[PDB]
Amino acid sequence: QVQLVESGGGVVQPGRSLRLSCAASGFTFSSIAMHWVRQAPGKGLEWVAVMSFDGSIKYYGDSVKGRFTISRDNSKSTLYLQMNSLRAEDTAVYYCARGVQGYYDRSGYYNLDYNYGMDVWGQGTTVTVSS
Amino acid sequence: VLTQPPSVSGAPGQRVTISCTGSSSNIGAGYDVHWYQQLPGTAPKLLIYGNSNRPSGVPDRFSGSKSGTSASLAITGLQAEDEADYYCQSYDSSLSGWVFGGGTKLTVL
Amino acid sequence: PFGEVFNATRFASVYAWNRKRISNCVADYSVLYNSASFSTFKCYGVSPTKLNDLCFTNVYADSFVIRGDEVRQIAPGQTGKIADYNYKLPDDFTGCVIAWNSNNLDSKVGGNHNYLYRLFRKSNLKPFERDISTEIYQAGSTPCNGVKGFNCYFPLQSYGFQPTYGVGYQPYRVVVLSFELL
Ligand SMILES: *[C@@H]1O[C@H](CO)[C@@H](O[C@@H]2O[C@H](CO)[C@@H](O)[C@H](O)[C@H]2NC(C)=O)[C@H](O)[C@H]1NC(C)=O
Repeated sequence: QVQLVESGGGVVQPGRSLRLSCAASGFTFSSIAMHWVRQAPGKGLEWVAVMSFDGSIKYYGDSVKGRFTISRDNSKSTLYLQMNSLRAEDTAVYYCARGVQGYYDRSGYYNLDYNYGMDVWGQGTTVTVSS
Repeated sequence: VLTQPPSVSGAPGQRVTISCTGSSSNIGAGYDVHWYQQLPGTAPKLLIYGNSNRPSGVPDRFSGSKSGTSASLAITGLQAEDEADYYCQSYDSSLSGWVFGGGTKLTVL
Repeated sequence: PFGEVFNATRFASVYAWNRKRISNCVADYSVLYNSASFSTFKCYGVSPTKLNDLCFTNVYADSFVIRGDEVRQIAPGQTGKIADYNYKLPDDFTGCVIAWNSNNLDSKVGGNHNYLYRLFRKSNLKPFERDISTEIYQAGSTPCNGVKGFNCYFPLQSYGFQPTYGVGYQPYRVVVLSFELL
């Protein structure tokens, strides 16, 4: 029974930080890449960050470039996102999405630039920035 | 950013095509286009991956396609439950990130 | 040892794939890479330019032919109608996935009906288990002996490859290695 429960909701102020934990059970967490995706209220979907097979490759979005930090923990099967200095535009519903087990390489060098989408998705932390 | 229409309309039994036009570095670079079914109030589920592969669980009504730099989708025999939105997904090497679509509110008359 | 699987004349359809072991030999592994003739070369557990360790007992090479956009179902996970009813490689995988185009070899203008894929199976396929039977599916009705009438489906379906198809529909030949020891 694959699932992904994530926590860290609440209403915060512009100019401080937060952390978003995300559990994972039922599958092998220590082999599959993991993403973070957010959705402005009523608007479309957007992509934030990605964390690789072990924690070596991290690519960030166009908007969170310099404000976000993603970590992971294969001991308790839990992904982490550290949002630093939240602006008044970072309000969304944050989805913790399972990536793909893809960790291929030809001529040695491993890479994370794939095709495959996000198979199973989380439930959503709805953080809100306001004054 | 992938150009996607805001809303498509179709009576039951008909065939509605949700287009999606991307750039020359988004889809025309050679990365696959996937589609998501997001019901209102529910996390999205992967509808089609790899431009044609339907996973285990989606019925045989969602076709999916890709042609050059502009992919598409097609729903034949659409019923009264397809009220969901339908985004896209791809890769952009010029942005080194994963892009999404814009949203197409499919409504059934 | 494997100028016999990557260069075979007639490839197998995916529902009846040909599991071929190779043992008691010096495996080259240096002609698979340094060659630009592959569309996808994705090796998962062990890396290329490192697999000169002792896998000389039971290296396997599973070969079949599938359509172009169904190459994405030969990864760990990645369910579909190929990785569920035709060929399911497991989650903890260590081999490499190799796939090149075969548009000039496996295409006829009328359509090759020798290639098939099993569309209707009762349960999902286990990791590395094959099924070649031809049994009428009996999807929803009370089952019968099999007359192929109403709600009675033939358990295989052809691809019908053609030269002027799209690149997602052109025939691709896939060879999947698998190493295991004792
Ligand atoms: C399948 O056969 C082709 C040609 O029959 C092989 O391609 C040649 O392999 C030799 C091996 O030393 C190379 O020197 C040539 O440069 C190759 N030709 C080209 C155009 O690349 C191919 O290696 C064979 N595949 C195997 C053995 O897996």
